[PDB]
Amino acid sequence: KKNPLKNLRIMLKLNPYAKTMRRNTILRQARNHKLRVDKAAAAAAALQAKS
Amino acid sequence: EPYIAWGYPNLKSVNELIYKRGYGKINKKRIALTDNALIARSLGKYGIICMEDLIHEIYTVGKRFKEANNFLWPFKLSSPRGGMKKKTTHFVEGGDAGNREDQINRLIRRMN
Amino acid sequence: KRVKENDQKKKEAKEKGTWVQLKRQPAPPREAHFVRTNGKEPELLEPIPYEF
Amino acid sequence: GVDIRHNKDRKVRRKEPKSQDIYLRLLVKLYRFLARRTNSTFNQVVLKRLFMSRTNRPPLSLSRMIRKMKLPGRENKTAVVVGTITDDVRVQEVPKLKVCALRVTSRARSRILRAGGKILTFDQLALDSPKGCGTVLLSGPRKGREVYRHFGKAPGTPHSHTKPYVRSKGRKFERARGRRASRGYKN
Amino acid sequence: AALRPLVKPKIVKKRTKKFIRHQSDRYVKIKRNWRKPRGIDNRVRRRFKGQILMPNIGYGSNKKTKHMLPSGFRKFLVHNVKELEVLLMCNKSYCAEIAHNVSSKNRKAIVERAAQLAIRVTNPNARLR
Amino acid sequence: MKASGTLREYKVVGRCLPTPKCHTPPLYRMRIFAPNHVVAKSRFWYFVSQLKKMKKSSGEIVYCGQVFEKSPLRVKNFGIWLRYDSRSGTHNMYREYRDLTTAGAVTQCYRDMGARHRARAHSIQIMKVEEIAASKCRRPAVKQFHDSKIKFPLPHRVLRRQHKPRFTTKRPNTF
RNA sequence: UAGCCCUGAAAAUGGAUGGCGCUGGAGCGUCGGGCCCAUACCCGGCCGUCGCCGGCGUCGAGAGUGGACGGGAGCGGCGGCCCGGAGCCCCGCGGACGCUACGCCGCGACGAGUAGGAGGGCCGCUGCGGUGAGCCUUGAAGCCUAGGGCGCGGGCCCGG
RNA sequence: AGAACUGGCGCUGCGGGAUGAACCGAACGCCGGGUUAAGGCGCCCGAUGCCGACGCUCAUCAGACCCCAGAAAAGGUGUU
Ligand SMILES: [Mg+2]
Ligand SMILES: [Mg+2]
Repeated sequence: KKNPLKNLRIMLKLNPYAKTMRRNTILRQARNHKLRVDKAAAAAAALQAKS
Repeated sequence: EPYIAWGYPNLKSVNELIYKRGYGKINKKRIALTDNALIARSLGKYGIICMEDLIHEIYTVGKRFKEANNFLWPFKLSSPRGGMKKKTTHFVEGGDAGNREDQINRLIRRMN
Repeated sequence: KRVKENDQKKKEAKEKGTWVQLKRQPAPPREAHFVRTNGKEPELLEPIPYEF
Repeated sequence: GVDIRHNKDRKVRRKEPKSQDIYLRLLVKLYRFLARRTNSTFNQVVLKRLFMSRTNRPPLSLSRMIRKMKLPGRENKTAVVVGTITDDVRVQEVPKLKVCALRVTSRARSRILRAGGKILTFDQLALDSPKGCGTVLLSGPRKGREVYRHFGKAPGTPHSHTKPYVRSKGRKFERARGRRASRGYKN
Repeated sequence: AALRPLVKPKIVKKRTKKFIRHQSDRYVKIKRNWRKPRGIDNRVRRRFKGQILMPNIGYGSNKKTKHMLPSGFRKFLVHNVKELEVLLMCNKSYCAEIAHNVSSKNRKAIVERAAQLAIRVTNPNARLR
Repeated sequence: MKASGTLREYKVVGRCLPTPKCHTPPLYRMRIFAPNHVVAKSRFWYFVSQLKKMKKSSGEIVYCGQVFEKSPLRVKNFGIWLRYDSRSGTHNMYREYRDLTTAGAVTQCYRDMGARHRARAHSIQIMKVEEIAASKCRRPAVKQFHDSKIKFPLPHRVLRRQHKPRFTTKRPNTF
C-alpha cells in the first residue's frame, strides 16, 4: 500500500479529478502571487516617485 | 465517556483517514483498499462504486451510511505525536476524554 | 396500533405512488433553525453571592 | 491487547478422514477436486460425508430407500448414500431402482440385481453425473443407535424417559424407590 | 571457491546463544539440556527481567534459511557409493557427510566418487594417512 | 475547568427548547472566561442551571463567540468579584488587578487565588468584572502605580544562567 | 475570616522527602512550551497458530464468464476485368521450476498463563517383525574435547 | 469479623509508585524504526543546560506528589 496525499498517481488511480483539482490550484496561487507581488511594487513605486 | 474521545470531524479529517488509513472487509479480512475494484465489487450494489463516492456517504451521512461504514475496518491509528493531557479526566475538566466537538480535528492530524 | 396504521398507510401510497418510509427512526439531531431576538436584548445573568 | 473472548475460534469439523483406507482416500482425492472445481453443493455434501465417522455414517435399509424413492418425481433418479445398504427381510418385492453407495451388502446387492436394478460406486457416479444432477441423496437414521436412548436429562428427573444403565433387566434391578409411589416417591 | 551452491541468502538466526537450563551453572548434576521449569515460585517460568530466557516458537529461523550450513549447503550423511549417487540431482543445494562409522579404506572411494559427480562433502580430509 | 494558559472571554447566549407551554423562551446572556469554546459552552450550563430551570438536554446555545477588548493598548484597572470555596466554608471577595486587557486580569486572578488561598480553578466563580477608574480603587498595590512621573530603578539584576558558559573566570556583576 | 510558617508535638541500636542535598527554589499553589521511555500504539522483517482459499489445465497450444454451423438476404475489409474466398502452425521441430495431493502456494487476523485438557515430535531409551546387496579389526560400542556446525527446543551430526 | 456490585490478585510478566501480591498505566511470539501512557526531567539517573510566567513561605522540629506508611482540639501584634 502506497500513500495517497503523499505521492501522485496513487491518488490518480483512485481519484482522477485530483489532478485537475491540483493544477487548478497551482495555477491560481501562482497568479494570486503575481497579483500581490505587483501590488506591493507598483504601490511603493509611486511612493518612490514622490520622494 | 471515560474511555473514548470524540467530536465532529471536518472534510479533510474524513479525507485523511480514508486515503491514508483506509482499509476494507470484503468477507472477513482487512485488505488495503488500493483499487476502485475493491469498493465496487463489494459495495457497488449501493451506487457507491469508487473511493470518493465512498467518502461522500460518510461525510454527508447519506442513505447508505450503515453499509459503507461497516465496510471500513476500524482505523488502527498511531499514538499521538504531541502527547495527551491527563487521559483520565474530561476535556472540559482539563484532560481529554470526551466530546471536544472540533478540536478532535487537531487530534486526528497528530494521530494520523 | 402501528401494524394497523402501517398497513392502511402502506396501500395508501401504493394507490398514489410515493416513498413514505414507514420504518421509524430515533430522535435525529436538530434542524438548522433560525432563532429570533426581536427588539429586546438577551438578559444578562450572573452568579449570586454566598449567604447562610 | 484487543478483546475479551473465550477463544472458540478453532472450527472442530473434519478436514480429512482418520481412516487410513487407501481406497477411501482415492474417493476423497476424487471429490475434493470436484468440490473446489465444479460449483455444485452436491459435491460438498458428499465430500463432507466421506470425512465422517462410522457412527455419523449410519446404514440405510433397503426398505427406506424404496420408501423414500416412491415419492412423486423420484422415479428415474439415483439413490446416493455415503454408507452401507443392508436389506430388509420385511420387504417382499424390490423395484428396479438405480443406487450408489460405499459398500452394499451381499444379500441386498443380490436382490437389487434380480429386480433389474444397478449398483454404482462413487467413481462411476462421478463419470455419469459430475454435478450430481438427477440424484436423490439419502441418509440412514443416525439417531437410530441404542446409545441415544441413554442420552437425555437424567433417569431420576421428572418426565425424563432416559433408560438407565442396568447390568440386567428384571425385577429387583432399579425398580423400588424413585420408581413407584409406594416405596418413597415416584420421580 | 571449491564448489559453490545455488543462490545463498544472508543467514540471520534470531539468537546464537544456545538456551541453557536454569540452576545449571550452580550444580554439576544438572546438565545444560533445556527442560522447562514447572515450579510454582520460580522467577524464570514467571519470566522476570534480567534472567534466563526460555525458548518458544518466536525464535524459529526463516523457512528458506532453516538448516542451511554456513557455506550455504544443506548436509545429508551418506555411508557408501550407492546412496551418494542419490544426491546427483541435488549437488548445488544439498551436500554430503561421510558418517563416523565408515572406515578409512571405504572413505577413500566415496570422496573420489563425489569429486566426479561434483557433490561437496564437508569432511573430505577425515581419517587419512 | 483547568484554566490553562491565558484565559479567553466568551459571550454565550442560549435558550431552552420551545415547549407547548412557552413558545419563545427569553434567551439569556452570559460572560464566560474560559480557555476555549468547548469549556465555555460547558460552563454556560453550569451557571444557568444554578439560576434558572435550564439544563443542556432541555436547552441549546444559539451563539458562543469570543468577545475581546476594545482597547488592548490602554492600561486599565480591573476590580472583580469572586465566590471561592475554602476548606471550611465559602467566601465572597472583592479583588483588584491592573492589566492591558479584560481577559488577562481574570487570568491573573486564578494565578493569584491559587497562590494566596490554594483555591483551585474549579472551586472559584467570577461574579462580575469591570474596568474601574482611579479614586474608586481600594487596593494599595494597585493604587501605588497611579502616579504621574512614576520612577524606580531595577536593583540586583539576575538572569541567563548556563546559557552563558557554565564555567568562566568572571564574577557576574548585578549592576 | 483563611493561605503558608510556628506553638501544641515525648521512646527506647545510628538514620532516612530514596539518598546527596535544595532557600532568586531542587519548597508550596496555579499554569505554559519543549523534552525522557514500556513487552502499550503505528509501519516493516521473521516464526508459529487459527481462519479463508488456490492449483489434477505439465494444456508451448489451453485460450473459454454465452458459443455453433448451414442453409434465404446484407454492409465494411481483403487480391478488378463493378463479378470473385480458409489457408489446417512453421525460415528455427523448440519452450525454465513444479503437484511426498498426508505435498505445494496465496491472503488476513491473532500469540500471557497455574491447576487441567488436547495436538505434533525427522525428540530420546530397550527389545521384535520387515528392510537398507547398511556399517565396521584399513577399528564397533563406550568415554573425553578451548575442534566444526545444525535445530525455537527435546536433541543430533561431524573432527580429533 | 461478615455480606452486595464490579474489577483485580491467585494464574501475570512489563513502565511507574525508591522498596513492594492487590495502587497507577498497560497485558506479553522474535526484532528494527517511530510515537506515547502513568510518571517524570539539580546530581545519583534517560530527560528543563527553558535568559519559563504569577504569587506565597524562614522553621533553633522547614517543606517535599493517589493507595502510603505519622497527628488533633486550641492559639500567634509571624507574615499574606
Ligand atoms: Mg506463586
Ligand atoms: Mg482509575
